Amino acid sequence: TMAILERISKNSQENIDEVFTRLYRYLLRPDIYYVAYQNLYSNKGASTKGILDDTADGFSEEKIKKIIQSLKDGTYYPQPVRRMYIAKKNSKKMRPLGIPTFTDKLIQEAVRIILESIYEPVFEDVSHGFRPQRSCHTALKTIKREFGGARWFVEGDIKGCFDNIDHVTLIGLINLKIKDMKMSQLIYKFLKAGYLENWQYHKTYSGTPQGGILSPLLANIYLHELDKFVLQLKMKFDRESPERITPEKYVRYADDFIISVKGSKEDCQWIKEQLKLFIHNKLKMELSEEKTLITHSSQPARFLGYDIRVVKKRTLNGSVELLIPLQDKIRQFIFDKKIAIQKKDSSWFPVHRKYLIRSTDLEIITIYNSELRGICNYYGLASNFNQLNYFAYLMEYSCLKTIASKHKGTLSKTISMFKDGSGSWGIPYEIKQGKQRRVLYGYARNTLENRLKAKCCELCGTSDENTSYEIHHVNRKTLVVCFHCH
RNA sequence: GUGCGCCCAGAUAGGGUGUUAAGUCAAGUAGUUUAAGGUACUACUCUGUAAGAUAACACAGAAAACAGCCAACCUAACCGAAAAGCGAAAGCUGAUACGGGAACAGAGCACGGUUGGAAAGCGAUGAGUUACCUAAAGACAAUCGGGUACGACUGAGUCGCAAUGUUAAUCAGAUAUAAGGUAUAAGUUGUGUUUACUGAACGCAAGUUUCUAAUUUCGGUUAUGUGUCGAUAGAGGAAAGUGUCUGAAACCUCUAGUACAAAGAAAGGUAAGUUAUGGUUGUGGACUUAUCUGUUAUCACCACAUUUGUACAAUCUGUAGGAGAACCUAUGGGAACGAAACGAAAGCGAUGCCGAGAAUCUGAAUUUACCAAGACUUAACACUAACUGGGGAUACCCUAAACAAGAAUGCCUAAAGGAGGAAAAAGGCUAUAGCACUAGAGCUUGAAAAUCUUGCAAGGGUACGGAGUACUCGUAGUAGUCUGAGAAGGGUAACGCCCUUUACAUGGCAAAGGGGUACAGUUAUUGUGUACUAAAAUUAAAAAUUGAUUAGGGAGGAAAACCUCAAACCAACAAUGGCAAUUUUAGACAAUAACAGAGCCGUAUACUCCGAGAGGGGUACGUACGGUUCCCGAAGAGGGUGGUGCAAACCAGUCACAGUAAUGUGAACAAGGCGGUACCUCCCUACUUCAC
RNA sequence: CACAUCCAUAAC
Repeated sequence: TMAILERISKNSQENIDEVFTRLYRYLLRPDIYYVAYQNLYSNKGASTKGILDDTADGFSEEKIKKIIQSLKDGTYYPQPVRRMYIAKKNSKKMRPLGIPTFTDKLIQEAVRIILESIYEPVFEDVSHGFRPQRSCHTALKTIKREFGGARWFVEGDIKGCFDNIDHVTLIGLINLKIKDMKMSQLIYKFLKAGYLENWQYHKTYSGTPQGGILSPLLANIYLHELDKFVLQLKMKFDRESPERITPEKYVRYADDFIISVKGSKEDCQWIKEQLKLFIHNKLKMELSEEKTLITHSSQPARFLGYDIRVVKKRTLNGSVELLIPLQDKIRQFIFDKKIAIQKKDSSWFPVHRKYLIRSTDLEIITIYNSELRGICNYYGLASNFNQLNYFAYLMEYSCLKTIASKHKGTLSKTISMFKDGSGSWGIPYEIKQGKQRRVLYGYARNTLENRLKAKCCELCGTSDENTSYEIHHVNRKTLVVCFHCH
């Protein structure tokens, strides 16, 4: 099993208490050891962790490596590292994985002790964010609507954790709170096994086939720990700056950073000097365009997707700070898949998209319901409500045009209703496509309901056509409903 | 596998286009010239003149024959099923009855013939089931108070617009390579639109098209619409403009929806460009310009919707730059300062092609000036088609014929007489238990009527959609001095293409589909070279050595500062070194199996639509020929064959008993034959759809 | 500042 790590972080040769911290962690310290015995030990399965859903398959424990685990094995486990990066549809945050390997999943149970030992009470919010919660999007809508009296903002340029890696600092920082000063040598012997293969002398990391889920877990600890020594200058900087204008905050992410409470430009000279010496000494990487060239102030630039306001667009400002969606994130992902075409002439129009005749009938609508449902997790709160209504005009006609193009105009008619709507009535008689008219968290979720909500099953949020349902049963005995996901 | 769809001949079986000799009908009604001609002229009737109701009077216009859109209706063509025939069935063929009936594509084979004057759509909505404010601060009283075009919805009534295309002429010439719009392409991949390419045939070549565009209330606000906040214009402003009650001198509706001046400044319709645009043509509906005659008199009064010009400031309006949200320079509301989409695309230019009101003018013209195909019929000539008429190879399925190969007979008395004396297996003729195999059994019978595999003879259906070459069968006869050129070739063009010369006969297209034998080129399975040479980066980078350098243990359990038990090893920051791989610099390789079609340019030759023309977009890349990159298709369901389980049933001594034999029989998933089901697939084939 | 959304028929 994994009983070797349990006898390392508990003792730690505290005398002289090591770990982090050592002034406000005494009663809440043994609470982690109680969980690391019946939960992440684990059973051990069989039923533990796996790539398929969550529950793994059956093994001989597990199957033979866990039998002889205290005697290293393997030594030193090569496993090459190849270039791999997964791009998401929203929020430019590279979350790569790795080559699926049964040995890779055995390390996930060992790194959880490191994460739980820092998450309380030091590390806050797993995967970016600032305030500690239980999700990922709960710290991107409430924190931005708090402070912000001196307006302005700071964007980002390069990354600073994935590209230029100091290698030694990445390992030389975690051992300061886990590795013991005396009798400690079975920790960092398996972290240097991920030697990258790209005709260059480097090691860790650029993949990572050695650890798919292990990469996002260690990337947040290396970036948050280095900011602890920086707090001595940011807390002493917001003295006369917030009280200069009134009367009439440093949120971190994955690759970019923002700086709130500024003013004036004479005080911003220390931003490109105090923060530059910390990166050149620790991270050892030259900054790009001085980082990040203050535009001062309001300008439709590109930054993640939440343009902090300090047609289409709509300039809305006042006393508090809100969020306005910019137009740079909607002019890239659309043209790469040929969803809408600008000019041409007129303005915005769908068609078709590609291809004309493909798949069947249920597989076409599922693609549109899989790309529009995830927008609520990101663009679920925005002051520019009129912009979300214009974007729905390019999706209500694009999903239906692909269906009518499969049957062309040499067959019969189609059966549909009104999805505006409620509904569901109105049976139009058409052959081709078209006939007539086919704050807090918050209210932006209703925008997705006006598109395709239920026609007319009402079960989860998707809807198809009356000429594509499969006759089946539930197990008001039966009802002609859809059957694809459940 | 989009009905037919290939190649080579022709000219009403059934039909179309173009060029002529001719005939017939029509011009609202007369006259003149004149003619079975014709919108010119004169008189007259009627209609349009609402570019703002109507009258008087000048211009544009009056029919008919066709093409073509549609509704209601006979039957032949096509089909799931008739009937009647055929090796009695693998399948084909409709003089009929019952059924969609311009057949679902008419755009290259017409369906035809009457009546009727109208249908789908796009704007206006008649009837029903039914949703929200109320001019006043709110609620209630369904008090038709006020309704019910902001309608949702069931389902369609009644009016405009698809409901006319064509309907030709008083002459000629000049500004005529005029003012500027179709050609001169597809497709693949480099990507900051950089000039990237093969067997590009076209270049030069940089930033183009286009929108945020009008400010003393399109102020804070979309391509549309509704509602309410602030600056001001405050008449109403708790006994409500139906009925009643209860709180603030402050918030709702409405109103100065530009300070103003000058010329159009209202409902429709017609004739040309943009709008409907995603990859294109085109039939419909909304906005600009222009048009929808002169003149007299009751008829023009009016708050608006816009353009141009002028003045000023705010709503914190753009770029560079600057700056305490309540600001600060230049510029003046994109003054090329940003951004997105565009990947030899926009502009420009050479060459080539085309000629509309005959822009603008010179001679006009003259018995009121002089024009010969709009439509139908008939005759003749040139030319063409997926139509008609000839022609039937390579692979499968099924059946007939006591043709044949792979097998001929069961007992008793005891080799012979005898089952020619008695009867039962085996075969065959019915019903039927049963999934099949096997029949129980009367009779026939003790070699007979199709048990199977397969050959010969013969027949039906289908492969009658282009992939790079070289060919074997049906073949140089049915179109043979051709439309792919015969021999040599002149020039140009990528191959085609054009011109000239020319053998009177197996010179040439040697008429298509579909296979096989070798080989570029791709997908998939398996297999294979794994220093043929030097060098660079090195993947394995784990090991020994390169260090006299910092901190290091190897089973488990338990609070923080630790407490109990059993009892030297090793790592990193890195270097060198041969060994096996790849890339760069330099002198991956086989076998086997299958092969598909979205286009584009141009010659020759057939239809439809748009435009006055160059042409483009479709019709199987339109059907051939030639060139040519891009690009290696799928699902479902039968007829065969092969591999591999479970369950159930029957029949012979397959096992046992009685018995002359056949049979009976507890007992066959201790299975001999055989089949259903489950069932991953191989192979073959338009079996039926989809990708065009 | 807030809520609801408008373009068909036909030919591959």
